Amino acid sequence: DWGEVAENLQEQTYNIYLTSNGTFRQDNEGNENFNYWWNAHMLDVLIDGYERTGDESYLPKMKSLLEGIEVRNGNKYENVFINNMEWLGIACLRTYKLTNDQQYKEVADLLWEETKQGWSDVHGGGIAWKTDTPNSKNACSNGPAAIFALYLYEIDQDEEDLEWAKKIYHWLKDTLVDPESGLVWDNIDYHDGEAIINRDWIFTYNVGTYIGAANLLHQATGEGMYLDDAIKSASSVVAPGELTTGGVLKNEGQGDGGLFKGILVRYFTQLALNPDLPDGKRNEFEEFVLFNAETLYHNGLTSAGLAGPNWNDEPSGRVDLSTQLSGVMLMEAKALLE
Ligand SMILES: OC[C@H]1O[C@H](OC[C@H]2O[C@H](OC[C@H]3O[C@H](O)[C@@H](O)[C@@H](O)[C@@H]3O)[C@@H](O)[C@@H](O)[C@@H]2O)[C@@H](O)[C@@H](O)[C@@H]1O
Ligand SMILES: [Ca+2]
Ligand SMILES: [Ca+2]
Ligand SMILES: [Ca+2]
Repeated sequence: DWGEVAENLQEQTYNIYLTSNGTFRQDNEGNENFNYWWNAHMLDVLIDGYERTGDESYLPKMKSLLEGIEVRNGNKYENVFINNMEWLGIACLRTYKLTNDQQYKEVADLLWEETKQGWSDVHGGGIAWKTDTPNSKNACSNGPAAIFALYLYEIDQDEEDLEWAKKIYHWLKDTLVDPESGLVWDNIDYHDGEAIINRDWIFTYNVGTYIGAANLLHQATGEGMYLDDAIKSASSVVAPGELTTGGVLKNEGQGDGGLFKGILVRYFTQLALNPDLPDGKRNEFEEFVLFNAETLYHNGLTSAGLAGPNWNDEPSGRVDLSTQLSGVMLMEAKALLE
């Protein structure tokens, strides 16, 4: 029972990482630092549990987390990293779609206004990484911005938001997507006076949000090109290459990188749920999530239920919250697909 596994991990995560004010600590050792974007993804994990169970017990924990983020972020929701605001805004819109709780919509509305301010024509378009890095346009600040815009379009049907989604996605595809594989390069910035793309950094979460944005744009327009884009990127995830070792999504370390795998699995799974996906691709994608979930469960989880950065080995020491969230996201995705 994969839902039973996910619920066990939800409980272990909440029990080990909950700190004051309804937020979640950086690790299970000596660090109580508040990580804004990690806590945003804990909200996503709590939403995963709510959708699977229908258990209203998740709702007060979600609300306490939303309000605790405001306090620990300095009595505000704005953050210097634009991608951080995008992650929280996405989770807030997800919550509003399921609960109609206007408090989440108001936060999302604020964060969308800030996200749109990061856009510029530097490097041809794209949302900046930070409010003060006008020249650094990163996949992690554009993939999520498109997803953000698409959720808002589903909710408010403002034509300007669909235009934003299309413009963000098409800049991302034209700039940071490898035309041969569909995988996503990390960023473009000025180095020694000229624009350079970091092609060495190919992370699971960047192709993850590209897949997620393409899937949502296909749903919002019906244009097959978006589905073709998503299938190509997801097929490269499955086939041997940069992001897998022995068919398992690879170790990307702890800290921020601990969260990368879970984000890819979330949006990969959403593509596997698209009704227009061909049967053979759906089977291949479902089998890939199962293989990863089985690997983590049997090889990578501690007996208490903590996941490490390598899904194929148990962590012997500190477990960052980000790393743990990727494990819970994997199990929730597996339970969703059964
Ligand atoms: O070794 C450096 C980092 O490499 C890997 O992270 C890749 C990303 O690094 C940057 O983003 C990191 C964090 O920056 C802010 O705090 C905020 O935006 C956070 O949300 C963000 O995660 C940036 O260059 C991104 O474009 C890269 O993709 C991981 O291994 C990290 O853990 C590691 O510290
Ligand atoms: Ca429970
Ligand atoms: Ca209920
Ligand atoms: Ca305030």
